[PDB]
Amino acid sequence: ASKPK
Amino acid sequence: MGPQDNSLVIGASQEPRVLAGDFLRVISNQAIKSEIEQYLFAPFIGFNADSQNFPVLATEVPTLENGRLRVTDIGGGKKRLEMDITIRPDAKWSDGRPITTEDVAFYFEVGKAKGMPVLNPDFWERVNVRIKDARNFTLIFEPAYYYDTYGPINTYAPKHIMGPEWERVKAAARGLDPDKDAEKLNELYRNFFLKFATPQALNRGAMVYSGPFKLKRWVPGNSIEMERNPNFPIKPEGGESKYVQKVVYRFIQNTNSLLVAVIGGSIDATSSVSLTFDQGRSPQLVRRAPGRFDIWFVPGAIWEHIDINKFENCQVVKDLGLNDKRTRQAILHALNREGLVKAFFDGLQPVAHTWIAPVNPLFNPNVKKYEFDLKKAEALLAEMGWRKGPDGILQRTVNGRTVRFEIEYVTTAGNVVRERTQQFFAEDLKKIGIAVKINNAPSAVVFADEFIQRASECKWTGMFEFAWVSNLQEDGSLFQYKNLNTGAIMVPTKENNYQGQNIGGWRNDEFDRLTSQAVLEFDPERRKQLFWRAQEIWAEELPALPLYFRANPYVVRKGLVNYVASAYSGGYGYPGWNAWEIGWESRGAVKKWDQAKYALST
Repeated sequence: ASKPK
Repeated sequence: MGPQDNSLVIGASQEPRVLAGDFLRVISNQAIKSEIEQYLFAPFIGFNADSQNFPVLATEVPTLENGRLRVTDIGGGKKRLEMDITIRPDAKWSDGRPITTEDVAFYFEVGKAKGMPVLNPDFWERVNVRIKDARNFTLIFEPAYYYDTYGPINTYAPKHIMGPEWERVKAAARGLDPDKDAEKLNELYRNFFLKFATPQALNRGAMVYSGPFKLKRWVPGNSIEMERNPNFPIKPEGGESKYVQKVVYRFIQNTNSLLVAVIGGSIDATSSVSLTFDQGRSPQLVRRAPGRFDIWFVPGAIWEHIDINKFENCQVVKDLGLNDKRTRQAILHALNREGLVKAFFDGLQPVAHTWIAPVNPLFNPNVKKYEFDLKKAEALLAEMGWRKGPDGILQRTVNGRTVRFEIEYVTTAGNVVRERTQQFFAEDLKKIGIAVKINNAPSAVVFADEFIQRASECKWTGMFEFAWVSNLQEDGSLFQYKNLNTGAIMVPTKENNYQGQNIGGWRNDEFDRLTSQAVLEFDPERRKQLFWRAQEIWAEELPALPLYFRANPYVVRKGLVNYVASAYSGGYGYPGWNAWEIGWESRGAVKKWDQAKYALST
């Protein structure tokens, strides 16, 4: 699950 | 001030919306939240800067060699993977209670709950757990994917703290149908995590911690202060007293203001979510570094891109034709990406044409590229009926209604390079008749589930720019409609209980077939071949607009050791994965890692 920034 | 009181001040430009209790990351999956949580929650198996699994709260890394890993053939070229983990006898929560397999069983029960808005429904369909005793358990993956042994492995939550409320939540959930009562069910589960994840709740002691640090206080909008957790069992060389006893994250939303604070000297180190590439090499910072700080640039799987709402149930989407690949191709041809990276970063952060960063061997450098060409953009849009209105903006008729090509463009407010990017692109888009309506907000707002995971409810209706930070567990799930091995739908909507991360609503059956097979391919080359074909299709359809691949700049005060990051350290490529050994050399902290070998030259 890629993470947002 | 650092070695003085033996503390560590970390600067960040984004703040977690919630913290600690949102252990499945369904409310917020912000990179900053995950980074901070490394200090507060430790995994059973970690992933170090050398890209190796290593034991943290577990006794040892499971392997075929020590019999902790067992792979069995279940037919058709598919496998069952069993992974035996033993929790250390001294693994303890910050309140003194032991970390046991009951905490593991609890984690699994919550993740398995029907209608839980999980980020990865595929994982939750094929992974299970078997409990042997209070400290021995086995994770079962069937079918097994090529990345299942990739750390970190953190599958537990504090049952003695959250369990009682969970039982009440489960009882209430029995009266709700995941289909007809999706909205109410989602609210029920969100509220469960919120009771243990807001500032006031946490400040009143709602949670306990398993990492090298525990929460002291969260001053929302300003800082998160943590103190040493004496119950954490891994002691750094020389004793924990020689390492930092307090860690404080300071939040400054405007990146230029954060840059000024960093130059000033009161911040010991920067977060993976802080300054942008251009700021890291700006003269005002570089010229103030001598004898004070070291500046490093670490490449990672950080993909700056623009998501596009393609949900046909939102009339705005159909009006603008965002569901037609020609529209997306037209927009990309109007984005002068090469000009942008050259001017903004001297080309050091390259234009991206796919979603997988070069640091990952699956990266395909041969996919279709969309060069900057306003003529091509104009031709594509004209083919779809658009004609300039008297204000210079394209217009056309849809369902008998006159529509104008004014598209929403959302990004993180305060991130100066992104605000500049919007302006830069807007100037060219206007030349071909596309107007941009800027609608920015803080990371804590745009990355909260109710915004980012609600495009199907038309919460955001056009372009949404941000970056995905990825680990090595690449499955293309960001763009799968459904994983064919588990049947799990990855597009979050009321119909699937808001699960998944395909936030723009793309569906390509061939892409799903290729990626679903690829994750089952244990041969690196065949796996790459399948992912390369998937990327070719992806590039033709442009479900999202790729912008550029990033490298994180880190500013670290001289004297601070072991605050090191790599492309995939801690899984996602950030510092803090070894938080128990970060300290000041003048305090006796022993250097064990060096940033140079993991960063770009010089």
